[PDB]
Amino acid sequence: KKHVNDERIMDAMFFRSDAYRKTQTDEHWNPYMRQDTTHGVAHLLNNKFDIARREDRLSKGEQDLTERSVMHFGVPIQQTIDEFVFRHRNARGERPLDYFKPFPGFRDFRLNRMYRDVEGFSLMKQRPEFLEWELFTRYRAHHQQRRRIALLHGLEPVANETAQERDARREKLDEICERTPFDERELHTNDDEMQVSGETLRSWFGVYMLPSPTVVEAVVGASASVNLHLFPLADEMGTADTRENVLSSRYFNRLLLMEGFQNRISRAFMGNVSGKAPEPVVQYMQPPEVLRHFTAEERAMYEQYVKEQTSKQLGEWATAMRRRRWIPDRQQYGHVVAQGYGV
Amino acid sequence: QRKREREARMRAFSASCSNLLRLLEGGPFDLAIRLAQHGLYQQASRIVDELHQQRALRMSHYGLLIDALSAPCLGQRILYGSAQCDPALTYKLLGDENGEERAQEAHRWFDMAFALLTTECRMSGSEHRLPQATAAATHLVNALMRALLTCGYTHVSAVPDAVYDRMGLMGISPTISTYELVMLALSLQGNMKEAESVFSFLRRHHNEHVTIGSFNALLLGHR
Amino acid sequence: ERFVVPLSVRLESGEVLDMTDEAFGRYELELLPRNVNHALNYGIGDYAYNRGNYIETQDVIWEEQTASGEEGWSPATHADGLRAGLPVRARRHVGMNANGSRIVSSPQRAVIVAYDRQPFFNPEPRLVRVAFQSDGSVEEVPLANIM
Amino acid sequence: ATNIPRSAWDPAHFNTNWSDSYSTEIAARRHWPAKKWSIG
Amino acid sequence: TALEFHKETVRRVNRQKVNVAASLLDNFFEQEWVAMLRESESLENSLEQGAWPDKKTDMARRLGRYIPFARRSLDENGFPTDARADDYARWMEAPA
Amino acid sequence: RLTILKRNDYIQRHLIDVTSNGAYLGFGDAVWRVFFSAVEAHKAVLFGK
Amino acid sequence: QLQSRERLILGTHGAGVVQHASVSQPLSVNFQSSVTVAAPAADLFRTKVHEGTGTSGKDPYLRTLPNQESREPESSVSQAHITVAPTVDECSTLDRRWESMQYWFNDQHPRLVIYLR
Amino acid sequence: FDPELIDFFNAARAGPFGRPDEYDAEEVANFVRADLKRLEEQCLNVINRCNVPVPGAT
Amino acid sequence: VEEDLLQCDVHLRVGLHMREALSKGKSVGLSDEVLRATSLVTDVATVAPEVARELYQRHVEALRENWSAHGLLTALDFTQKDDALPWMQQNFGDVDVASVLRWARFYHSKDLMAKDRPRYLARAVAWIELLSKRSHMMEEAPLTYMRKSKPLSLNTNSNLRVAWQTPVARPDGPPRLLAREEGYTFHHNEHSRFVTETYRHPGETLQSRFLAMQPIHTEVSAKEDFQEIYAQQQEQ
Amino acid sequence: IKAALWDATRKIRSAKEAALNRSLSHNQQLRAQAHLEHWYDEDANTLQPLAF
Repeated sequence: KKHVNDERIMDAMFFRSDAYRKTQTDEHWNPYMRQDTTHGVAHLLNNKFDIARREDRLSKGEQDLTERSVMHFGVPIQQTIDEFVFRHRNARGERPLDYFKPFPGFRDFRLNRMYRDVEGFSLMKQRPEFLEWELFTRYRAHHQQRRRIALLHGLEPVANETAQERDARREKLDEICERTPFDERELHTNDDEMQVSGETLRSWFGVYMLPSPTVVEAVVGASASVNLHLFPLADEMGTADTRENVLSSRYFNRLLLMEGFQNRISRAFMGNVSGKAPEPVVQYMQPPEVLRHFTAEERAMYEQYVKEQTSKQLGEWATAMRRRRWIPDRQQYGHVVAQGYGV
Repeated sequence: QRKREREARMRAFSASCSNLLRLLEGGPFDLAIRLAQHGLYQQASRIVDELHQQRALRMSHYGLLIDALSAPCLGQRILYGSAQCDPALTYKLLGDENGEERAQEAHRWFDMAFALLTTECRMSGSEHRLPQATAAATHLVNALMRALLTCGYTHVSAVPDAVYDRMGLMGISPTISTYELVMLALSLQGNMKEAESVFSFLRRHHNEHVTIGSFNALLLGHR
Repeated sequence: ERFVVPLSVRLESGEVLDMTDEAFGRYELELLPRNVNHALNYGIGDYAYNRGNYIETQDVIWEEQTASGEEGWSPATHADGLRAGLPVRARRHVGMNANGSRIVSSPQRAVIVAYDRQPFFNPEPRLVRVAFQSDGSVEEVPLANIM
Repeated sequence: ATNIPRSAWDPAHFNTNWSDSYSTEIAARRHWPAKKWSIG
Repeated sequence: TALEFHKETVRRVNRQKVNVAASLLDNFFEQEWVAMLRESESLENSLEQGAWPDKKTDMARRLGRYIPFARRSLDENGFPTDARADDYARWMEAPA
Repeated sequence: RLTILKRNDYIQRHLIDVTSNGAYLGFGDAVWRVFFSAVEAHKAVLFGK
Repeated sequence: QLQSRERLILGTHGAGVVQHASVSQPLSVNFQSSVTVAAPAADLFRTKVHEGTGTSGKDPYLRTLPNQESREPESSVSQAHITVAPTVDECSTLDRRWESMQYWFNDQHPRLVIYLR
Repeated sequence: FDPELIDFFNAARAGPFGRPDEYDAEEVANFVRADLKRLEEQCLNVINRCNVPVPGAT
Repeated sequence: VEEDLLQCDVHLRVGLHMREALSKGKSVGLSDEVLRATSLVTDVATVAPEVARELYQRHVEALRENWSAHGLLTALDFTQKDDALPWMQQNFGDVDVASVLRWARFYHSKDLMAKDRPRYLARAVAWIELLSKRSHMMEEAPLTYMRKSKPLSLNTNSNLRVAWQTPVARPDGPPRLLAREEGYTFHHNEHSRFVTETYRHPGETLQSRFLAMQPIHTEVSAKEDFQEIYAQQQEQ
Repeated sequence: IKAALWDATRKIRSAKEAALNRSLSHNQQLRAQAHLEHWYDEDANTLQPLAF
């Protein structure tokens, strides 16, 4: 019967596999018949050292060395993507809307993948609101003018650079960027993007989000948080500062403390979560669906295990907030009791 | 043909073993060297247990015994007979050969050698902390590592897990054999991500001191 | 010059030290995990910097990639958008005449002020009319000496 | 080294700019309407 | 697990019991072993050699890198998985 | 200490005060170029007879 | 620069375009009714190297990443013309290396000033 | 450095200074490093040409 | 060695000596007696103090060159001119010096052991030092020691790696165990850096609750130079 | 005392394991009858010489 188990079929799938079998490895004379690791891996671990490195390797998590005895050239990323496009008839929903115009430049065939230049923008959360995308794209331009001037005077990041050089170079580049004109011909309008003007940006967002060098100075120099200058502070000639200069890092470094901005970017929690521990990611924190099944005492084992883990990382954040450090001059760990002032 | 070659090789090994046992039951230092070299630790151990009593030894005597215990003749025997002349699997197929007891012997012997070397440092008139910078102790390191690589997988991975760490802890400035055995232990461990790292430090610092045995460690570990 | 905030520090036995902020920034912690600045990055990835600054996270990308070798002053070819004002690391023809067709030097930063993509306006080899970073000296150096 | 090279199976070697098989041969055979202009 | 391996979900649930007990064990081990390895301040004195037989270096450190049992891919009978790492991971996924 | 100090000042006024302005040096390019110009100028007497 | 590539292009089996976490359950549309409900993955089955059963994403109908070793594409970065930060163990030898005058007269980390000091 | 290379660098009866040249490990060091700089420049130019063609505009 | 033709030199000599005895008509004999009786080992057993003194002096001045208070080489009984060659085989038992010295005797068909005896001394010494792998060991140089390594917490770069600090580097320091148990393992790459990270100490500021903990990456050497360590200690 | 006694005991145990890991490795028929559990059913707690 079509797809119905039968006794001749049992006899047949056995006569087919083990036809005249003296042992499971009767046909293990052929090399590309022997090395096959489908139904296990034992037959290729022929001494105790083999299985010893096997288990040490599987403990340390490295890919089992007798596993690699068959070469499984995987499926190429290109084949999977190509098949997907073929099934879904060109991924028309996925191309960038510039794909669909005259001669999409080669950058316009690759899909709308989440390229990292949205790794940092705390402004837009998940759906950029009005002019939010346009300002994020203006700042893409700003960081690009950053890159231009950075390679310009040679402030490129260095493979083996240390922190002191890093922040020295940073405050070095901030000085020229925040003081050097921002280039406007670079302002390239993409697909379905609104091409907007600087004054409109400075009106909707305030000239604090689009600061001119003068307002950035007023932010970096003074100490107050009470002055988020959401409008133009006049120029040194008595006019409106119709000008913008490159986006550096020190200015946002100034803003990010004034709770007006830490909510403007909806990362407000920082006041409520500043000095406390994260939730312990306890391994095997089983759901109640099998806490139901941990027997009378395996449940006890489970709760003891998780309790010891939570206490571990909690005492760990205790030791994180302590910040005890090795004063060699006392050969000990000094725990600060108080601080001073500007000396 | 291969069978004849294996038989004629095991014949040489077994005849040597028998003639040696006959000498032993029926001079002593070459006897112990040959014993530990064919793989007769269990008899070369009591010889040295009484050679130690009368201070019949020095820094380098236990050292000699350590390297000779790694059983070169037995390595070549296993190699020809069981490994089918495979230099990697010769370590894996010697490791079954009492590699722990051969390893416990090599260890205790090395510690004895350290005792004797510090004893020499403090009897040589300059009483102070200087057994490490003695290249002799560094070569005890290299020799214990060579006598460990011949043993089980546990120790093959112990060479750069506890022998290297203890070396650094005591302050034994490493020799080329120590770096090549770092590499060869990592290579018979499978940790090429660490062996090529050792090689990077070398090529970027001491390529005049890289010999072909370290590239051998690589060609074995990638294999 | 120094603008320090002192720190009255407690020791393991009880004595208190008058140690500077700077000189304790150097002395070594007891237990330094990686989830310490989570508080700014709660629940989400716990980073080594301020996620609040897109600009600093962008230099995070810059330094991380440039360390990983995804970025670098690789040798250039014609395909890389050699337009006006692309930052470029050139190598100079060091000035001599009676020498055979040129004498060439180390990599020295530059930027392109004049280039033609035309296979006619810019033959083989494509002399990149560049202006260097030292003072802006304009000379034509081919693309073989550009990174 | 590997008789089948790295760049073909290596996802680390995958092109960030791999523009696929139907993509260009579709966006190429198009001809955008010849009548952008009311007159011409 | 050994007893009830054939049971599609009961085997997986008892393998969860295994992974929890062995996690507790290996945390126990990684602290009660570095405790016995911190008991070497008795021997870090100017008995600088104490020639052959030290307990940590290396009567205790000779035994090498430890294998935790939450990870030791043990099969049905109590011996490491003849099945591969992939197969065994799938076999021992969560009852969720 | 006077010996040490007036060696300090001599290497500070004759080498390090020269190399203080890398941009003046043109970052090696200018220094090589000026050598190539020196031999340009005295082609006659360096490789003569 | 694909985001979360170390989980997506590298470790997500199906390249992030293929969705594995689903069943063969029948839905009354003529498309999704053509797929019969498959009895679950066999409990103790020893499956092959390239084929899984399809219960999860990590155990998909066709495993995609190879068993080969995962090494980056060797960067095109010039390790030769690069200006790198002088380590203590790069200046412990600074009196001995043959370098060019951009190496000595670098703006970023000049090395002739290190040599003269 | 290698003795073969020194014995090849200095297998000359006379050279440029009016006297036979003794090339050490370092005078040959700068030579081989300059050569290898040249070879890497050419090699990476190749690879850069080898990634530049894409299906779009090869 | 594999063919045991090490002794085909002396065996050619005895086969000839016996083509003399048989040609005279005398019966012959094959034993160690005729072995030590050929001119070879007679003349090669007299050079034993000469070769051994040279070997000892070469390797002790090499260590003085490059630590030098001890050598690895065992006691060569100097004035005891007897125990030189057995001391030699105990010292470099990986090769048969009996055959090295009897090979390096002839120098382009010129018996050095009769004519240029210091040439033979520095010749057989080069030959034993090269053929015996153990000689290479005790003629090794002082390399430097790489501290093991562990990744950074506040990741400035990945190539920049928490270095392993041992007590011999820093005694005024932490009570540390071995680098394995403390987590560090072996890693270095063409750009690696060895670093200790801690951040600036936070007082009562607003950045100290809302920002990241700024580190000062205190970068340490790539090598634990125990030789310069004991040298500094001798320099006080 | 107990540490060195256990040392001698684990010596004996690993020797009884090694005298088995050699046998199974060099048995041509037990290796043709390919099984992993061969290397595992016998160990120094069950091979013939036992301490009780």
